[PDB]
Amino acid sequence: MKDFTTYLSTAPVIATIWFTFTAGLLIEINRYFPDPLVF
Amino acid sequence: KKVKIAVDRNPVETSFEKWAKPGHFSRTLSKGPNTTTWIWNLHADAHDFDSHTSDLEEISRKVFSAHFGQLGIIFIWLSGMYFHGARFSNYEAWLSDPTHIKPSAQVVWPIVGQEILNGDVGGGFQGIQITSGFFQLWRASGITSELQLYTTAIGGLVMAAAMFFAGWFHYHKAAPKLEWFQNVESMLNHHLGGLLGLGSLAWAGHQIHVSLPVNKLLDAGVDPKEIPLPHDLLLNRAIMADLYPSFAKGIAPFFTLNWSEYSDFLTFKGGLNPVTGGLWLSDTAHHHVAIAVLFLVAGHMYRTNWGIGHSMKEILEAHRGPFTGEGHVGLYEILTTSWHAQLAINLALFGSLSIIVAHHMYAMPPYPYLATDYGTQLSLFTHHTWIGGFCIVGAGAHAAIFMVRDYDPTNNYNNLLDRVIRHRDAIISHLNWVCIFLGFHSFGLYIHNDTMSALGRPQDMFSDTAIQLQPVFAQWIQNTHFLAPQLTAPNALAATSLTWGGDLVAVGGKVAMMPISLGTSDFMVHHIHAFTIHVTVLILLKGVLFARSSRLIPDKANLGFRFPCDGPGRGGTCQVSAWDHVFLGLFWMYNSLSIVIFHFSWKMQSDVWGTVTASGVSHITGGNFAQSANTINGWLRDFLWAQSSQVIQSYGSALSAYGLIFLGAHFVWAFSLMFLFSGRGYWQELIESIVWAHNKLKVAPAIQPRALSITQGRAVGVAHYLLGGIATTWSFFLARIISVG
Amino acid sequence: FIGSSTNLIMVASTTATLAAARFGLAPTVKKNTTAGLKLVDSKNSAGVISNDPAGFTIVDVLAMGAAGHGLGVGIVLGLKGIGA
Amino acid sequence: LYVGASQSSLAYLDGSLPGDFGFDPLGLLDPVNSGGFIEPKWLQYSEVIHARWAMLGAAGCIAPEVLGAAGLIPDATNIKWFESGVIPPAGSYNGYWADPYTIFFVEIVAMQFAELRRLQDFRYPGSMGQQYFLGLEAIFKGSGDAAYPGGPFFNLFNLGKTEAAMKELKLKEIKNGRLAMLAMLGYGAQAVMTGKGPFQNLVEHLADPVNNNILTNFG
Amino acid sequence: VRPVWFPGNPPPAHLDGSLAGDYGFDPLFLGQEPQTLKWYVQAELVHGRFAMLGAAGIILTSIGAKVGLGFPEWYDAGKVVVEKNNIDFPTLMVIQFYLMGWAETKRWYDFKNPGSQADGSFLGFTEEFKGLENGYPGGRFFDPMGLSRGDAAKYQEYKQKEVKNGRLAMIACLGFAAQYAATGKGPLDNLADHLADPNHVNFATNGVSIPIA
Repeated sequence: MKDFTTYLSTAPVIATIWFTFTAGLLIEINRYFPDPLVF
Repeated sequence: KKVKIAVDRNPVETSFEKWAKPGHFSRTLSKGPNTTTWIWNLHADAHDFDSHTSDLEEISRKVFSAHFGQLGIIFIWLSGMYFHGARFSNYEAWLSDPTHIKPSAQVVWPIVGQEILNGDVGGGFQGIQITSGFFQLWRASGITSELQLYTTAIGGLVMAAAMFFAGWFHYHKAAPKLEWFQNVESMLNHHLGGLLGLGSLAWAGHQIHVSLPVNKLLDAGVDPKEIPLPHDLLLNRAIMADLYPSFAKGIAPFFTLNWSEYSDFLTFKGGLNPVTGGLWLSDTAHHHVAIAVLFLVAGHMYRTNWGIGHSMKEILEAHRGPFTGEGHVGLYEILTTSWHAQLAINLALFGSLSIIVAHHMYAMPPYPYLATDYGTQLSLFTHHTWIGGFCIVGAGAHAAIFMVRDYDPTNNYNNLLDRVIRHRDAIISHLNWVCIFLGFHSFGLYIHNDTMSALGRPQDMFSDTAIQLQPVFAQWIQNTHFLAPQLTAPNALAATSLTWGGDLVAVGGKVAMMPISLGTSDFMVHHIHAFTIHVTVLILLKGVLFARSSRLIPDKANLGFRFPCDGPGRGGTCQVSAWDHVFLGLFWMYNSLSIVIFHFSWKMQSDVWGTVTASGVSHITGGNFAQSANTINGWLRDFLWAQSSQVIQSYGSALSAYGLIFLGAHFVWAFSLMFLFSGRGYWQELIESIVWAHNKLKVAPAIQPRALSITQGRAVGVAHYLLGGIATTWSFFLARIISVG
Repeated sequence: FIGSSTNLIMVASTTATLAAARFGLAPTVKKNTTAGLKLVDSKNSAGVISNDPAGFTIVDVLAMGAAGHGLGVGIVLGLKGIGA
Repeated sequence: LYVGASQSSLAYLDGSLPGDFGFDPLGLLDPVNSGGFIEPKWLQYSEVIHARWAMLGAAGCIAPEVLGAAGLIPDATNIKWFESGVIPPAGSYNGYWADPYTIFFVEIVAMQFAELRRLQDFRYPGSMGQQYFLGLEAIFKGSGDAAYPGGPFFNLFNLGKTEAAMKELKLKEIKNGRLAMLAMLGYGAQAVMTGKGPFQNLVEHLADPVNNNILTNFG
Repeated sequence: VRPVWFPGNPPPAHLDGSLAGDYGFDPLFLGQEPQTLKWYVQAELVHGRFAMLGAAGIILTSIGAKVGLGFPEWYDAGKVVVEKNNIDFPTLMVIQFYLMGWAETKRWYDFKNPGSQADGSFLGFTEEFKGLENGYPGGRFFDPMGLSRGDAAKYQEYKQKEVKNGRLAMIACLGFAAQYAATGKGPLDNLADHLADPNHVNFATNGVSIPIA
C-alpha cells in the first residue's frame, strides 16, 4: 500500500485530485449561488 | 520450423513498486529529476520500447500488452457511445421520424448558463446535435430500443475489462517468446481467414437474420414497437418466409448449389434505396457473404505446420529481374525483426484505406437516412480523411526510424533498398522537379485567373466560358461507369453510385445523391491536390532516404533519428534529422488535407446537397462552384467569407459553443507561431531572469527550470498549429452544415 | 438430387482432385512444387504418420476435398450462368 | 494409433496419460514453453471434467424421452431436453416447485462450494483436508492427481485395487466421456436442425433412414 | 493452522491472527501498514457496534410494528418523532453533533496519543480514560462490570463474539437498506411474506433484484 500511496502522491495524480476538488467546489458554489457578479 | 505456442511463465511480477519510481524504463531517467527537461523526457520516451532495452522479445511483449490496453480504451469509448445513445439520446424518437428529428446523444448540466447548448433537436428532447452517424448505424443494424443499446454498452465494458486482463496476463503471467511473434505465415493465415473472413461471415449472418427483416419492415411503414424482436425472427421460419420466400426452403438451396433460390435477399440492386437514401442492405449482405468467402479462401495460402502452403521468403527470393540486381533478398528478415518497418507499411496502407473509406462513404451511403444528413456526411468524410493523412505521415516517420535504427548494411548488399539508397539523389531531384512543375501549373492558373479578373479581362481566364481545361478522362470514366449495368454488368440492375450519371435520388425533400459533373474548377483543384500530395511525399521520402547520410552530413545515422541539428557549421545544419522532415511533412499534410476538405465541402454544398422544389432542385450555394472556384478571391469570398457567417453569428443559440471554439482555435494556432518562430536560447535567458526573481524571495525550486528543447519546441509548435487549424475548420464546417443542412 | 448433373459434377470434381494428388499429379503435404511447377520433397512440421503406400495423409484428403469443392461449385455455377 | 498421428505429437505422448492414442495435430500438450491454461495438467483435468459432465448431460438429455416413451413417467413430464426451462424461448416447464431463478441461486451457491473447493485442491494438492468443513475434510484430501482424487466417498467401493485395473478403468472413463461429448454436440446440432428431441430423431431415422438424415433435413 | 476466509489460500503477512475475528481476508491489501491497520481496526469496531445498535433497534421497532402497538417503521421513525413531538430537527442535529464531537474527538486524540486522556484534564477523571487496547477502551465507565479485567480467555472469546456479531450486524443493516429499496416494506414484513411462501416470495421474484427475471 506504501507504493500505491507513493504513486498517488506523484505530481500528476495530486494535480488531478486537487484540480477536481477545486473545480467541483467552484461548480457547486456557482450552482448554489447562481450568477454571482458582485459581493 | 514448427509453429507452436511458445511462452514464458511469470516473467514480470505484478506489483506497485515501480509505480512509485518514475522513469524506471530508461537507464538515463532512472537516476531521477534534476532539471525540468527530465520531466518532458519522461513522457517522450514512455512508449519508445526499442530504447529501453535491445532485447527484441521484451519489445514484442510490451507491444502486445500495449495493443491490449489500446483495445480496452477503444472498447470503453464504444461502450460510452452506446450508453449515451441508450440513456441521453433521442434514438427512439429519431426512429419514428428520421427525416425531421435531428440526432442528439449529449446533454449538458444546467450550470453557469451552458444550458443554452441544449438545443431543440426534435422529438421532445434538448441536447447537442451529433454528427458521428451512430443513429444511422444503429438503424442499419436493426436496433429499435434503448435496452439493446444499454446491453451493448454493458457488453462493451465487459470486453474492455477482458482486454485489460488479457494485457496484464500476457505481460505478467504468460508472455509469448520471440519465435511466437515471428510466425508471420500463421499470423497472416489467421488474420485473413479467421479475423476478416469470419467477421464478414458473422456480420453477413446478422444482416441476413436481423438487419434485413427489421429494416425491411421499417421501410414498409411498420411502427418500431410492432416490429418483431430479432430473436423472434431468428426462432421461427414463418415470419422470415413471409418476408423472404427463400427462407421457406431452409439451408437446402445452399448445399444443393441452388443459390439462385436466394435471389430475394442476395442481389445486385445497386444505386440507393428510394425510401431511406442509403444502400440496399440485401446488397450489403451479399457483399459480406462474398467478402467472407474470398477472405476465407485467401486464409489458406501460407504454410504453417504442413507441407501445403507458401513460404513468403521463397516468394520474395523468387522475384528478381535484370534491372533490380538481387531483388527482395533479405526483406523477409527485415520485416520479421523490425517493428518500425512493419509499422511504416501498416500505417501507410491503413491511412490510404481510411481516405478510400471517406470517398466511398460519401459516394455510396450505406446507412439508411445517412445521405440526407449532410452534417454527418461532411463530418465523416473530413474525419476519415484527417485520420488517413496523419497515419500516412506516421508511416513515413516509422520508415525513417527503421532506416536509422534497424537498418543493417551487412544484409542489404545488392537488393532493392540498397539500390534505392544508391540513386536517392536522382529520386529526390526528379520528385523536386515534378513538385515545382505541378506547383507552377497548379497555382499559376489561379493567380492568372485572379489577375485577369482583376484587370477586367474575364475572357483570358481559365474557366468554362473562357479557355477551358475539361477533365476528359474523368468524364469518360464517369460515362463508362454509368453505362456499365447494360454491357459489362448484365446481372447488375443499377450503377454502383449515382455520382456517375442518371437520375438523382432525394429523400424527405433533400437530395440524397445526384450526379457530379466535373469542369475546369474541378480540374484545377485536382491538380492542386496532386501537387500538395507530391510535395508531402517529397518531404517524407527525402527524410527517409537521407536519414542515414547525405552530402551535407555523412554520419547522420550516428546522430540518431531525432536530433535538433549538427551545429551552425557548413553554413547551418538546422533541421537535418529525419524527425524534422516528419515535422515539415505534418504541415504539408495539414495544408493538403485542408484544401481537400474545402473542395469537398464546396462541391457538395454547391452541386450535390440542397432542397427539392417543384420542377427544379436548388442547392445550398446555388451552384457557384463552376464559376467561382477558379480564383483565390472566389474561394476567400464565396466559400470562406460567405460560409463563415453561421459560425460568427452562432452566439445566443445552440451552436454558440462552436463559435467559441472558432475563436479558441484561432488562438491555439497563433500560439503555435510562438514556438515555431523562436529559439530556446532566448527563453533560457528569460528563464534565468525569472530564476533570479525566485532566488531573491527564496522561492526557487530545486528542480532547475530549463527551457524546452529544440525538438520539443518544434513538436509543440506543430502540435498547436495542427490543433488550431483543424479545430478552426471543424467549428466552421459543423456550425455551417448544422445551421443550413 | 442423386443422379442429377450438380451431384455428378461435384462428385467427379472431388474424385478427380483426390485422384491427382494421390497418384503424384497435384501438390500434397509431402511433395511441394517449385517455380517451374515440378514436384519435390518438402519440410512438413507435422509429419503425419500414414499407412498409405504413397504417404497420402488426412491433410491431403481435406485439401483435395476443398479444391474439388471449389472447382465443382465454380463449374456448376458457370454452367447455370450460361444456360447450359 | 488413431488417424492424424504425427512424429511431433509423439515426442510428448508416450502413453502415460489415460487414453493416449497420439492424436494431437494442434500440439497443445507440448511441455516445451507451456503456460497459462495450455499445459498438460490443466488440459487433462479439463478433459476429464468435460467427460464426466457430458456423460451426465447425455444421459439426462436422453432419459426423460426414453422413460416417457416407455410409459414409466406420466405425460406431464417427458419433454425435450431444450424445452425443460433451459432456454425459455425454446420452451419452459412450469411444473417445478419454484421459478428457475430461485433454483439458479441454489445452484449458484451449491456449484460455487463444490467447484471452488475442487479448484483450491487443484491449485494446492491436499489443502482441502485441513480446514474444518463439518468433519468432511477427512475425505477431501485427494491424491497427487487432481483429476483422480479418490478417497472414501469419491472411491466408495475402492475399485481398481491393482494399478492395471485402475488404468483400464481410467481408459474406459475417458473413452465413454469422449463419446458422450460427441453425443452432446450431436444433441445440440440436432436440436437446432430438426427442432425435436434426440430420441425422436433416432426413431424417425430408424423408421426410414433414406428419408431421415442430415441431407433430407436441410429443407 | 487457523481457518481462513478462503481455504487453501495462505493468509497475508499483515494478518497473523492476533486480532479478534482474524480470517486473513484482505485481497486489496488495504490494511498492510501497521498504523493503517490499527485505524481500520478501530473503524471496524465502531462500525460493528453502531450496526449492532441499529439492527437491534430496527428489529425491536419492527416487532412492535407487526403486533398492534403502533410502532412506526425504521424508515419513517424520524418523521414520526419530529412531527409528533415538537422537536426542531436542526437543533437535535446540532446537539447530537456536539455530544458526538466531544466523544469522538477525545477518542481520536487518544488514538493519536494513547493514555493522554488519563491526565485528569477532564473533571479530574484519570483511570476512566486510560484505555486498554486499540478500539477496546476499558475502564469503570465503559466497562462497569469489569469483564475486560478478568479471565483473559473469556475476554478473548467475548472479543471474537463482538467482532463477529458486529460484522453480522453490518451485513444486516445493508440487507435492511436493500430490502426497503427493493420491496418497500419493513424487514419483518418481508420475513412474514417469505415465511408465508418461501418458494415464490424471495429475491428471485421481487422483480427488482434480477432484472432479466
